[PDB]
Amino acid sequence: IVGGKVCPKGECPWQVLLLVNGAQLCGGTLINTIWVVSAAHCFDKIKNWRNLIAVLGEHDLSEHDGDEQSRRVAQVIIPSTYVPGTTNHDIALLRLHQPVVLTDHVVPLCLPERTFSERTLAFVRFSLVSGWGQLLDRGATALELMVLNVPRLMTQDCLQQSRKSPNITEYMFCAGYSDGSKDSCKGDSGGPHATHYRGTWYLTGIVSWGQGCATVGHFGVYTRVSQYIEWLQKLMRSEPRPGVLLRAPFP
Amino acid sequence: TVAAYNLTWKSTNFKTILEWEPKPVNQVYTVQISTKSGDWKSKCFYTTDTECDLTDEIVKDVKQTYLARVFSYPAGEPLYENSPEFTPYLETNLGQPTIQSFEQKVNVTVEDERTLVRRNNTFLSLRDVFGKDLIYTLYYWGKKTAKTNTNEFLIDVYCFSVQAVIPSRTVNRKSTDSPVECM
Amino acid sequence: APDFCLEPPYDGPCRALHLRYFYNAKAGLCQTFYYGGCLAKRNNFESAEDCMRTC
Amino acid sequence: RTKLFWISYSDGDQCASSPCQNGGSCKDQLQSYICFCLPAFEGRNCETHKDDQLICVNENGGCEQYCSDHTGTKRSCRCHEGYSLLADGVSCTPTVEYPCGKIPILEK
Ligand SMILES: *[C@@H]1O[C@H](CO)[C@@H](O)[C@H](O)[C@H]1O
Ligand SMILES: *[C@@H]1O[C@@H](C)[C@@H](O)[C@@H](O)[C@@H]1O
Ligand SMILES: [Ca+2]
Ligand SMILES: [Ca+2]
Repeated sequence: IVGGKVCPKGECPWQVLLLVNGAQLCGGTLINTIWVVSAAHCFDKIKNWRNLIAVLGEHDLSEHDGDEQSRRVAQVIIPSTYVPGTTNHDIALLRLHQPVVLTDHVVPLCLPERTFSERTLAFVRFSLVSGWGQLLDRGATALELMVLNVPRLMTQDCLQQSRKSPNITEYMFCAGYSDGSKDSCKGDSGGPHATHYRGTWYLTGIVSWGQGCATVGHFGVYTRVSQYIEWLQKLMRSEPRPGVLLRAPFP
Repeated sequence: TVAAYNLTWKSTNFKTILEWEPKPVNQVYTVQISTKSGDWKSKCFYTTDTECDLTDEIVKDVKQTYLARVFSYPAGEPLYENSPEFTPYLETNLGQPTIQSFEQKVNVTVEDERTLVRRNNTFLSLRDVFGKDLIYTLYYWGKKTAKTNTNEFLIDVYCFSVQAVIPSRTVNRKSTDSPVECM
Repeated sequence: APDFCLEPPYDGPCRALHLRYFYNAKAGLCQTFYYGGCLAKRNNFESAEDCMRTC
Repeated sequence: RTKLFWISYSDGDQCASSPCQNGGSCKDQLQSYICFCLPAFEGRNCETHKDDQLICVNENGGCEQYCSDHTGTKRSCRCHEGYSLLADGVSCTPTVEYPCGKIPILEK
């Protein structure tokens, strides 16, 4: 995160930490006790899946306060539509080997209904993007979870405000600042873009990409989750199946 | 769907209507308005009209800068067009004034006409809203003039005329001429 | 080694931390960077060994 | 200026036609008028009933969470899992200690 703040311990309790052999990979969003949502490209050439761990209730990486819950990701699910090493359809659904225990420090974010998401949430101006990612473009990643509030853009305005990068598809949306002052960065992929509505928080976006971090004339680009609610729900009700890495049909 | 064009703000004494083109053919519209940092609010739901009253929204804060957008739909993000930015306080047009009365020097009185702005369910007058930003110009008849930051002129003796002015303005600085009065 | 080998590391637009290897011509040796995870260029390997193999 | 004056001088009363509907008050302007409406109406002519747009795209239909539009009938309100709709039929109240998108800390 570029230009945010430390998210006060327990105020971003749905925030997940994905590590591979103790090293920070990407973020995630707990949407229930055994499912986490992330980014499709976090899984690029991952070979040792026995080391891929999700941590819940985490805050300060430099210490272990005891609120942290860690689980092996039993399964990584992506859309059949995501092409390895690309940006389109950037999303993954992770099944925790064993469920986390809901506590003050570990709570899921609500996955909204698609029409709710599209009729109302997409019109709520600001949302929070968080992570333990880089503090600056070529800077160091944070020890304490950062949180940032960014304003959303309809794709036409985003395009217009952008200096003329991959294509911004219907599966994406832009959010942030074009003044090189605030954005998400390396280390925040998979992280939530969460929208506050009538007293409840909801998952609206996934940290995805940008033409650098907080680059003048550019906005952060997020996965448009509303496009996937149904795919995501069919999978959470589907009887569990074997592979470690699954590329499920989409739609 | 075709995209609306020629988006124009029509505003007098805070009564504010956004107008566009073209007249629709198997297409509807919806307006969205917002201040720089607030949420977008939908108005005139799937309308066949080529206008949208937004007074109720803009009187919420006459000082704030608004933007509305017109979405087009067959009768994935919509097809839309953005409006000029509008700051009610600074651009609403001043409505045609009125001489309340006059009396014999002569003392001329201009009515303190109401506006579309409400405070605890009641319309505010021009003075409530502009305070000291508001000044008036009298014209008497060769012709003469007088200005005040109040609603009265005390002249030397007839036909008079008045015009409201927000000299501090860059746009829509002066109201029209009220209907003339003669003794 | 092939030409690509002279090409600077390419992290791309993705915001994941993939520790990869690249060849530092200047150094005439392979070293690491964080690939974002999409749009990788050819001078980018999984390990020193195949990077060393390659450049 | 004098032309602006003259234009002004020779214009009539656009309010002659009594355009302000539903209790509204017309105020004449230069080749136009303004309609001052009663609180439950809006529009150029006060033609709009602020009361008649209880649909989902209008401020979520007044639902706290989910909204369902229905032909020939009133819109329905609904809630997420771990939540129950109230008697008011628009509000949701949690059914679990740890409902989704609630920050225990801020709450307590
Ligand atoms: C009454 O008069 C005005 C003057 O043009 C007209 O525009 C309205 O449509 C009518 O009701
Ligand atoms: C003019 O204005 C509206 C608001 C109503 O009060 C009418 O009765 C009045 O004449
Ligand atoms: Ca810790
Ligand atoms: Ca007139």
